[PDB]
Amino acid sequence: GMPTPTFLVCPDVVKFENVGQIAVVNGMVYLGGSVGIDKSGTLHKGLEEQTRQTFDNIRKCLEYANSGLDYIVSLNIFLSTSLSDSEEARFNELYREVFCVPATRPCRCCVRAQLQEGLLVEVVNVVAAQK
Amino acid sequence: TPTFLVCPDVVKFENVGQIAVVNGMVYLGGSVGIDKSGTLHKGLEEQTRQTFDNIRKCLEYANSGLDYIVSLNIFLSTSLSDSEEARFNELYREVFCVPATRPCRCCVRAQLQEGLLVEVVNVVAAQK
Amino acid sequence: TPTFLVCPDVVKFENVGQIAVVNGMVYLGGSVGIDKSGTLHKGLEEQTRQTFDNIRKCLEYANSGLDYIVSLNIFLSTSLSDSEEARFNELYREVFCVPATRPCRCCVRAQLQEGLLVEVVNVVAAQK
Repeated sequence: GMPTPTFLVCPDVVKFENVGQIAVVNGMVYLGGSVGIDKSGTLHKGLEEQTRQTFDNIRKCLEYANSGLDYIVSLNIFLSTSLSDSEEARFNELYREVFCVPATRPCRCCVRAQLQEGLLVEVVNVVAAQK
Repeated sequence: TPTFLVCPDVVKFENVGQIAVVNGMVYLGGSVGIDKSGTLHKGLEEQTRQTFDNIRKCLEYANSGLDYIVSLNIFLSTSLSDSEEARFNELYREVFCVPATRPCRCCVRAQLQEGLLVEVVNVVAAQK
Repeated sequence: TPTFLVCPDVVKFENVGQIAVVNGMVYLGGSVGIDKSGTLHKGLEEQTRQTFDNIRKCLEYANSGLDYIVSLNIFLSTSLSDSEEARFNELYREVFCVPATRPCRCCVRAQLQEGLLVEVVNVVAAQK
């Protein structure tokens, strides 16, 4: 028999009806899309606060799933098509505060897309190893 | 070297590997609302149902299934209205009807190839 | 923690892990038509060829190769015409010239960073 994937919900991170928050399979963790919404369901104001909240959500989910930010292998970034050059640059400044070791930064891509209402940034396809 | 499969009952695109099996995991190429004969169905409803039928058949051909999907990505056409996006999600919940085991997902708008209203990509699933 | 590698013959971007190896699988950061010196090539063909050359070099550096790719995603610039997208796919079939082993693929238009006509992301490959 083969092992089942397991689906988890970190109680300190917002959970969306249509979206698996965390999946674990064969020592690997996958996350559903993460956005700058706190546990109370409040979307934070501006690129910076949405970015900080997004990576806080990711950190909490990964640690809940026996992983962590330093175990992320790959992730994708969707920035809103509405963002200015300064907002995109600020995102990357904040990104480097989350992943502070240049040598071990995870695989990344980043493109502009039309996100759901109010969203300035979304981080998707987070793949991480378990501890 | 990775094993590539083609389910005979699902459309196969020239440039696109349909199914890959690697170390008990199944990966799929992009899926759209085109049936076995190569006919693109009209409208979001029919395209959505056909897309997930394609995914289901591909996964079952590799002894996986919808219930063993860990993650997927959705691209909806930029042309879709809010009500169309809402309708997509209603249909999505009819495919994944067990709330607790819904796969990781993300959903954004994109400029898709001609005629396409929805595309589901990066489907990753475990073998049963 | 997972092993991150840098192939010294391929450009590395400040914010971007170039190569990650985990449990006999290789993941790549986004690849674009920029050479080792950091020069973005002019035109779709040269950017396309450079992008897949970068991918080839990274995979071979990580005990893998183009023939071990399981899945990848393509983002083409929204500025590209239909004829240019067709040209990209011709070039794609030159690189992946064995039809049966072409990796899982999806391809959509997106607004890429300055100057970029094509970007290949989410490359996942098995190790030898």
